[PDB]
Amino acid sequence: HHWGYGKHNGPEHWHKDFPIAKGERQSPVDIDTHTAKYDPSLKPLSVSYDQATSLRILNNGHAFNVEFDDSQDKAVLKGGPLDGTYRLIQFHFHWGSLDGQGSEHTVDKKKYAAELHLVHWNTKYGDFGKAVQQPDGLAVLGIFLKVGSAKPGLQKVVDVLDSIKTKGKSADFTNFDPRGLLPESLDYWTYPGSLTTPPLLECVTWIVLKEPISVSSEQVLKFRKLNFNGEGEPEELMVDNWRPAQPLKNRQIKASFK
Ligand SMILES: [Co+2]
Repeated sequence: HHWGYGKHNGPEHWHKDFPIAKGERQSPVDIDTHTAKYDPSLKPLSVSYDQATSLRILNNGHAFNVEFDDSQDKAVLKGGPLDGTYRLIQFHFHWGSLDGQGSEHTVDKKKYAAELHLVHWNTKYGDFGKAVQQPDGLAVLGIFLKVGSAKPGLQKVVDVLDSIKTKGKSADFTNFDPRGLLPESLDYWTYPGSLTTPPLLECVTWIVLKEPISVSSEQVLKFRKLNFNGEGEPEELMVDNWRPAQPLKNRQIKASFK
């Protein structure tokens, strides 16, 4: 029926409706650190989020997205392995039912408690919908979350979750600064891949940061209180909304550091 993360509609079934699921450039992948090639030609990333405008937070039934105004070059990513400017459109997380799982990408097979995705689209394509049809249409910054100390900058997000508990609910979410979610270091790995939920389009240049951010147990606990279902439907907690690692196939992971 429609896709999700359960036993009957989970990632192992997606290929029946989205054949690209068994494509040549699917994500996520395991990052083997000893096989990643340091590339001295990669430039440092340039994150300009000082003019970011958040607008709303929404429970879409598979995660929660914070959306931004992308009508102008307000929050952009450039540099790194990218050509051109990429505008931030939304961020969302993937998390687990337990602290030892939740991330999509793994490092030397290590799974983190969660993974944040900042989604950006290539301005040369004019709109998001046109960007997904192109091999270099999106750039996703992935950041791992480990449980330890609370992350002050994530608290405003944690606190509004009660108001978007079920699928289809949304809340005004203005003035949130995504700079409070970045690690100290911008060292990263990069590879060509795809979106990790249907339609699984292979239009993404992934930028995965080496340094995780810490969140407290209580913060991640609130994520696990969300629901997959809509209001008045039987309760199914929103947990484990992560796709397992896919075959690397003909791809090289490059490192911006040694
Ligand atoms: Co994602």
